[PDB]
Amino acid sequence: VDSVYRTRSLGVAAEGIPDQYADGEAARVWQLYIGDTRSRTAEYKAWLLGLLRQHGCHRVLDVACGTGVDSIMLVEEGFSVTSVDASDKMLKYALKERWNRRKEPAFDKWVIEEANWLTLDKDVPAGDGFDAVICLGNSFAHLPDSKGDQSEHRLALKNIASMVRPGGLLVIDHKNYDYILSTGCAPPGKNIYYKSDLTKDITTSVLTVNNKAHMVTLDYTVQVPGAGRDGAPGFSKFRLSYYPHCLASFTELVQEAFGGRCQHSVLGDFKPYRPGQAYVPCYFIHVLKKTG
Amino acid sequence: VDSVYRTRSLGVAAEGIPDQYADGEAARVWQLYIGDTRSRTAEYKAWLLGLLRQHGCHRVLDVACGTGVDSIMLVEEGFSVTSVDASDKMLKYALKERWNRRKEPAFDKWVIEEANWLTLDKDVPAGDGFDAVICLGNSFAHLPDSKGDQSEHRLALKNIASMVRPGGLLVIDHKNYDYILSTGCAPPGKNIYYKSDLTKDITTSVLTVNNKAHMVTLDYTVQVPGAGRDGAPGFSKFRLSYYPHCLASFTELVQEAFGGRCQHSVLGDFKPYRPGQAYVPCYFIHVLKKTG
Repeated sequence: VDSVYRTRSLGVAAEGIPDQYADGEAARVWQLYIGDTRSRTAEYKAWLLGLLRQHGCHRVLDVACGTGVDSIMLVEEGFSVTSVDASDKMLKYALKERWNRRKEPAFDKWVIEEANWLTLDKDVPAGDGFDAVICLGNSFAHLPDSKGDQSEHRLALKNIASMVRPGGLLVIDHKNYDYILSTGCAPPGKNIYYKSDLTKDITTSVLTVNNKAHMVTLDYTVQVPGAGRDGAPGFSKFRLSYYPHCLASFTELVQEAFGGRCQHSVLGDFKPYRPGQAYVPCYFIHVLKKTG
Repeated sequence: VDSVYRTRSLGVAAEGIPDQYADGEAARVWQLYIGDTRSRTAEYKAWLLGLLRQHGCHRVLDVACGTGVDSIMLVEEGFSVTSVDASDKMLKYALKERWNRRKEPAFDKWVIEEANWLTLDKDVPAGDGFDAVICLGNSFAHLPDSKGDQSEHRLALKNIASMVRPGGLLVIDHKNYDYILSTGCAPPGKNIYYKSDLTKDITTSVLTVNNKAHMVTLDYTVQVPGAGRDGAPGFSKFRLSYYPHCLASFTELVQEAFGGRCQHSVLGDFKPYRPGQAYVPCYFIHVLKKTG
């Protein structure tokens, strides 16, 4: 036959040698990428803090921690936060931050942990619920639909919802895939959350299995500052995929997660959304309120 | 042609989803395996602590941190220690322990950083050197000879040595590859450090290139306690490779890293070594004292 011998198994680490793909060209630009979004937007900060304060939230759970840039702000703003994520490569940056400022009492009380949406109920002790559960940055769209039926989407949505205490809040969002799906393109640097100081080009690939949109793959071509010769920049790339969530479908899913027992409202970008409005938002934000 | 479309780039992470190979069957037995090595050996604790105290060492650098079991020992014993490693998947465990015990004065002062033997001098601020520099556990063997000439072994050995202040010590080991190379079989469960509680079989593969032993691959078949039916255990495997370092060759390599200006002495499983000796050591430990 034609066997294939491997030095070490995929997923195994060894002392003294960098992990498997921690050094590729793609991993390098990606790190530059995830660091280009920390400069929070004034609109964003004002909006989120106002919604939380207007509802008297103190206990909040960030279920899309990432590098922790959203949770750090809350921690600073005085909230009592527990941040979780399923990615270790991203958590690592958050853990680094908590250790550095471990001297500030608020950062000592910051709880960062590992968890999955699919098993959230068993990875995090809900207690009696969290005043507010957040999932911003279009992070829910990272979860693909392997089974064909959005069952996994529902299991995760149900798990996340269950972390909200009655009267509590769930602030979850998604990019406007209605526009991207009909347009076939995802505009670069439109983030309402963090002003990106990195230049990039985006190639959008949409995959339609039978007549159903199944995936939107984005190929980022990041211009890196001084990688060319005489100061000129270089250009490297990486790819990331998302599930194309449309407002109507999503609106249905998130409500079904609350058993219908909830108060739902969707924001345009940060301002109210009304169907047919002249304004085409880049992100749709759903703030739900566990009625029961 | 035949192009291949990937969901996301190799090395890139995404918020809500687990990293690339974090869940493979191999990464799950490997996790269990590295956890089965923490029960330090009284012989090991006694030998290492004595050698350190006897030489009046206080500032120690562990360049093969891993899960930090060697360093945790020193941190507890009162030493001033800084631990580095190039693996993020391993460091993750050391960082976790340091945080869980950050309330104990010693663990708060423990420095855990990322570094690579190849760039050691630029990743770690030597200052005026470390009293002792350790690289135990047969970890140097993890570094392969990619270029054919052991240039990378030499560059990593020179960068490490450079971290040893004059009058300082360097404690680095390697398995008896002489024995393994001749016997073609690496015995399982011969660890002089950390008795193991896990049962496992090992298939040894030696690759000789143009008559020069180039590498040793170990396929571990671990018996997992109760993954079978009625209490019955399961069997899973993973693989890890090493560079077969022979005593004579390594002895010349590690001395030249000090430019000859050193006091070399090799131990065989913590007790002195003399060729032809009836006792076949499982590990060869080299203790070098920086003379110049």
